[PDB]
Amino acid sequence: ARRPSVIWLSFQECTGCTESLTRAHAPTLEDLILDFISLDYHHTLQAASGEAAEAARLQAMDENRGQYLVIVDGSIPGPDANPGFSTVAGHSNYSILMETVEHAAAVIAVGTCAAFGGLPQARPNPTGAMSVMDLVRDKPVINVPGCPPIPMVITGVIAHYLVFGRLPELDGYGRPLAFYGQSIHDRCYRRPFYDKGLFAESFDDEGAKQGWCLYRLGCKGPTTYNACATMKWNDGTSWPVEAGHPCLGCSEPQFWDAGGFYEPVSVP
Amino acid sequence: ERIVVDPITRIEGHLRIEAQMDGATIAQAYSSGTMVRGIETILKGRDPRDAWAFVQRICGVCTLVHGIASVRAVEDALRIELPLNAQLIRNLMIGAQYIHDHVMHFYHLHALDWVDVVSALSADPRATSELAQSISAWPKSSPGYFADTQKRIKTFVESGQLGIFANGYWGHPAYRLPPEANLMAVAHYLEALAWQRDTAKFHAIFGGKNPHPNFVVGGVPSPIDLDSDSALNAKRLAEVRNLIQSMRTFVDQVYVPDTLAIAGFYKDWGERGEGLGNFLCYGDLPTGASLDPATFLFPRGAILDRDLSTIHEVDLEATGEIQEFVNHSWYEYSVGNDRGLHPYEGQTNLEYDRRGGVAPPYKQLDVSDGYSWLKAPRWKGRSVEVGPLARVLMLYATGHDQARELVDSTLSRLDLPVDALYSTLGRTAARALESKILVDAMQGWYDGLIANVKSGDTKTFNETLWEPSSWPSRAQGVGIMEAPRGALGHWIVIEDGRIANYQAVVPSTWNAGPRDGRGQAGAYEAALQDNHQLVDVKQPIEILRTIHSFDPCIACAVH
Ligand code: SF4
Ligand code: SF4
Ligand code: F3S
Ligand SMILES: [Cl-]
Ligand SMILES: [Mg+2]
Repeated sequence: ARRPSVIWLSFQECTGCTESLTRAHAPTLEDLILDFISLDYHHTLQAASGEAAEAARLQAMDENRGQYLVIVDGSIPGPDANPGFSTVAGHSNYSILMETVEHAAAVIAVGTCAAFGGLPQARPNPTGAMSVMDLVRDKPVINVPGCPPIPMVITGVIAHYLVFGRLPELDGYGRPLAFYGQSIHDRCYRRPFYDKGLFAESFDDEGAKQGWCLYRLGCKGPTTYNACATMKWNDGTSWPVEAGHPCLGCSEPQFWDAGGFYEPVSVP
Repeated sequence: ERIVVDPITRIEGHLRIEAQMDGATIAQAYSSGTMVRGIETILKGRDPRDAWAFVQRICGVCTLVHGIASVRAVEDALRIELPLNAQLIRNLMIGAQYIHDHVMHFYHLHALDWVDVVSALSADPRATSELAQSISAWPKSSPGYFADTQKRIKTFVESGQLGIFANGYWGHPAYRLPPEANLMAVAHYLEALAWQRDTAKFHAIFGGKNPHPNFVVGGVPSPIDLDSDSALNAKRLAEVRNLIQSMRTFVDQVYVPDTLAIAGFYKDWGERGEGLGNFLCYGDLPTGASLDPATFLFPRGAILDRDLSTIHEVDLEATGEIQEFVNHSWYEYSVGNDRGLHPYEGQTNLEYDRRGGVAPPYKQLDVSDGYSWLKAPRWKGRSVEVGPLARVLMLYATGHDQARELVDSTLSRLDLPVDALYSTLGRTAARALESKILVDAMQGWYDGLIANVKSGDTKTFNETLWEPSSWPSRAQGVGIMEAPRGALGHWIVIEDGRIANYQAVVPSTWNAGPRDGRGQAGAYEAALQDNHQLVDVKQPIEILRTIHSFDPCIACAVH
């Protein structure tokens, strides 16, 4: 102990959230790992496999009791679902979650699956998937949703916690205000076009080419909270609506089940 | 009883290997995927235009490839032809995904099997610079740079918080590189992380974000208008050009020469780790607008029994040809658990308990019935291998000039015969060689995009069948793709505007999938059964080298 310990649990994930983390330009994952944290367990990157890998997670939990951070990627089949739907080293994800968070300082649920249930939880939920906050109640939990979240939102939250020595201020769903405090639609560069009644009617008509609003093609920006419209993606390169596709709503609970992606809602 | 490695790390997703040992020799191996989501079941009833966004989230390491297979499946079902610019843009995004994904597989997932990080701390920084410089023109090679890299790793290791290096297999006799080569590879590992996050900007330009860019059925969502503030224009196209150049440089100067220099110390790995002899490609990457297999950069076909003189034809729709079996998988088929289903008739009914799944906490699988969440795909009853080795063999067999030159000059440098391709080494080498082929092709598709736009065609989306009311009330189609891990297909059946069935068969499904009703092993299992010995069952680096050479992805394999 001396760099704070971080344990990364990967459950029913697609590994998008870890890839996103490796995209972040500041602080980079390598600077974090060498200089700022001690990333003590992470399946994607671990030299050791099998019991040597499991022993590293357990020794981290032993030596940093009360102090380590847990980051969880993916939904977890709940304790009423078959323990065999998702296991590591012969234990269920649910068992590993509860045992690893028991002595954490805090838990970050990264990605909409961990935060809210996400894809494995979309109808009809064949594996009884659940979110971290539903399963873990006696711990501070920070939700950092998105599918995946923006890379510099992930490291932004981590840098906040490490540099300023506290949890970010959260909205009612446990999401950091700095990144999730404003809707896409209240920041979107097509918004004044929306308000003038200028809309694209396909992906490459005059309105699409000119950056008219994507509302008629299904955009869920009006009810979606994320930093894409201001911070943008991949070191400020672009974001989904700037590249010509409607926002899918991918940082909102149950966004997979909001009717079709290409259908407008019934009002605002 | 069996030796167990669970988790396999440095892959994507959740993989357990069990091995029945005979002395130091692997006698039987078993490959088990230990997480399922049932995305196929999630899709039923939904809009086919939305499918791509769901199945892209099968996997964020091979991000893009299920989006592409999905919109192609819909386009196949509905017979939508793409505009040329859409097809070029898709090729460019596919090439960018291969290059990103292979380079990170090699450094960040595979290389710690071959590279001893503790040994790098002993290297002389000057000798490390001489070696780097004797193999490559890559600029970043100064002795002070190697000494500064070594010092950062030395401070880390000496802090006593070894992080992802803790309990590693450092000093195992399977590690053979000199300290200098280890330090060089570690420096390149770190350069590859900076390079990859820059490369990812390419998908963000066309697709809005990476991971998980956007797609649409019928074209690409990003329009082209040179006179617009909100479309692809000369400014955005100039950024794309620079990204292709940094891709080319990193492949030519860092990834390929490192793969070749490291291979020279592991030539005996050219004699193990390929136990099937059969390879399958659907092919991909057309020169023009139409998805016509005659124009593919990667050809469609199958090789049987290591015979490169006959390419067997592949039919994606023949119900006796591609089938998935569940004789040793945790699934129930209404036709009987011994039957194979073609994916138009696929079924995904999860059944752990009744198929012999063992209740956690457990120490051993029961391998007499279901032992995996992977289905077992077979091609006309055969176990096959897909992925870079299958592609490079197909290219070689069909007379692709550049592939032939690269394969010949590689084997010649290593002094190895053609049959060393059929191995853990050859697979790892194939991955690097096909990266070189793809990175050279990128310039041709980019130039063809610019020329097409310059001549006045700025179309990017065929709207004609966008509305469900324009579709037949029954349609079915297959979307094929050569994903970085191998042949990928999505079979869709559409009824009355809705998904009636959707079945994915994914490259790591083929390779990692378990035994079938004849006891015929899958690629990983037959690979471990081919000429492997473990020095130490607690540090099974020999298993990892071969398993990692397939670049496993279990979120893809199981979905
Ligand atoms: S939120 Fe999306 S990107 Fe992250 S694990 Fe869930 S599916 Fe993957
Ligand atoms: S509907 Fe979408 S595209 Fe239109 S202004 Fe709102 S967020 Fe932007
Ligand atoms: S789909 Fe997701 S990435 Fe941003 S623009 Fe919409 S919240
Ligand atoms: Cl970013
Ligand atoms: Mg499937």
